[PDB]
Amino acid sequence: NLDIIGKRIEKIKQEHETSWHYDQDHPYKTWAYHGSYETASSMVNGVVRLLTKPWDIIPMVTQMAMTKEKVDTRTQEPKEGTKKLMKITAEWLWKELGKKKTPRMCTREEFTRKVRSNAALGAIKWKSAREAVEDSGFWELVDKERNLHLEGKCETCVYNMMAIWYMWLGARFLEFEALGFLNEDHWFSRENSLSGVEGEGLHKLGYILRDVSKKEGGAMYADDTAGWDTRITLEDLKNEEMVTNHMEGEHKKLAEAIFKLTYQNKVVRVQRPTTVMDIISRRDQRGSGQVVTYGLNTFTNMEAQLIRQMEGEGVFKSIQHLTVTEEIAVKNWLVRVGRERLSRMAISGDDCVVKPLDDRFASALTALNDMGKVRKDIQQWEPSRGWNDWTQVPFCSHHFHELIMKDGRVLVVPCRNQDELIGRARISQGAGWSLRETACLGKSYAQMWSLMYFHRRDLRLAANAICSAVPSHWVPTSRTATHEWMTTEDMLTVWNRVWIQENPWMEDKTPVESWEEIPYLGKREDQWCGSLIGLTSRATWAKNIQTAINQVRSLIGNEEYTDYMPSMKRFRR
Ligand SMILES: CC(=O)Nc1ccc(Nc2ccccc2)cc1
Ligand SMILES: [Cl-]
Ligand SMILES: [Zn+2]
Ligand SMILES: [Zn+2]
Repeated sequence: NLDIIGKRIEKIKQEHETSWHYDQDHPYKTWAYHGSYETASSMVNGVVRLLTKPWDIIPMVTQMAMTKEKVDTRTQEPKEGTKKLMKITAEWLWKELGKKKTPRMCTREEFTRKVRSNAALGAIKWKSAREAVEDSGFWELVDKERNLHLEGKCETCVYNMMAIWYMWLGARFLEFEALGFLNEDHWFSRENSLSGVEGEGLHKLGYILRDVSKKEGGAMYADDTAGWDTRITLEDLKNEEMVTNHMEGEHKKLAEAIFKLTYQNKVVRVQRPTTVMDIISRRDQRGSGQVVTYGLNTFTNMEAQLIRQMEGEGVFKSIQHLTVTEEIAVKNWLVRVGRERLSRMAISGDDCVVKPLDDRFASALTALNDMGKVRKDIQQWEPSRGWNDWTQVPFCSHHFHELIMKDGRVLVVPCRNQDELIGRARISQGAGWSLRETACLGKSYAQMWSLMYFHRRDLRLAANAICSAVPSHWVPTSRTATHEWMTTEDMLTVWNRVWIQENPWMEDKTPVESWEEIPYLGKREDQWCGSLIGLTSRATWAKNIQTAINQVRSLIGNEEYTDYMPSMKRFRR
């Protein structure tokens, strides 16, 4: 307890001893309270909204721009059989993930390059992050903390809740130095992990699900856990910590301290309107950096789903206790079929798709519920609803269509309801956006639509309009998946590289010569997925699109523009 968190608590108190009140009205039940002390809406993208006028009267789009009691829950201890299944499975999984990879420290050099390239390091004397890393003063702060971690102690690694937990850059760097290798060296790639998809773009994911569908077995299951991060047990944190068993020297001690001090024993500051800063502490739940959180969520989800598969296949009879011969059976299953079973899955952090050996999986719920990974929007003991067609499975907020080109070649394309796509592109995060920076964010969305959602009539038209309205040489940006659309290269050349040249599922490498060779969904399928084709509002928009393009060009001013509309049949004279 305070033997590990006390110093951080003392430092904060001393910096506010002029306001330190132990409020007895404090709401926290499951978070430990220590004391208090005296102490960001969405903006509309005008370039995208002016070029999507028909959506101005669709509430599912317009209401997206307008505007915890789950974290203060507790997770019961799993049973002895459950804790044994998890320990055996976790030990085996870190060894498999580590067969072709070497754990290693990430460096000041690597960390500084990431900060000077703008990435959500989730950080809070110095203005921007770029100021700290260019100041030898900061690194002495990092050194002090670092030598403290080697000492087995922590002073400044404190979470700030807003459910994203920001930390100071120094604490982030240290986290990155010890555990960044998981992401930087692609431990959760489909190559290294078999069930992972780390570094797979949206253009990959449908082909991966179609490959899982080719396996013999039951339905495809895609059960979402309710508030996954709140359901991470101290047992899960212990099993994740076993990656340090694969490390040596300094690195091992440094990683052991991140897990011990900042993951298994957290200090958090939360804003309460009642304005008193509450310094609360808890040992369980996930609160790490987003990138580390993604890799460890993928790890613990892969472990949980292999255990659900073992339950369905009858590898163990009861979670209450594993017999000695059940342990050797579990071990032997992993060694014998573990890799083949990992391949029957697609796992992206807390999101999974599983094609088990058969449908006994649907009612194999005792380990899943006892690990605390309770399914969303279904009764605790009701059997899972499976999907019979890989094209109807949800994954990473998408579904996937099989689309046949006029020349016979097969595209597997990502898709989601079109209101969600338009509504997101109409939103910008942050202050001080110039008109040029707003235009370049609109161009980023347009180019993403050309590459990923070209098969949606409305998005190919709106993408071409936005690209026509923004000066041709202005570079797409985003302050906030492999992002092939972030480029000033011709989008037809990028489309060819992504969908033909580099696509391992396309045997014929004949390049496409024009956008007219690139197909759409069926007209009726496009409407099912939210297209406005067939409405009067949409027909007037499409017919008059040059007038909308010219409105935005007039606002931006005398610049160099390209007309992309004649790349579409209906504007080709
Ligand atoms: C390029 C292209 O195919 N555009 C297109 C196709 C059909 C409609 N209209 C419509 C749709 C579905 C059902 C009844 C009418 C409008 C535009
Ligand atoms: Cl189905
Ligand atoms: Zn620390
Ligand atoms: Zn669709």
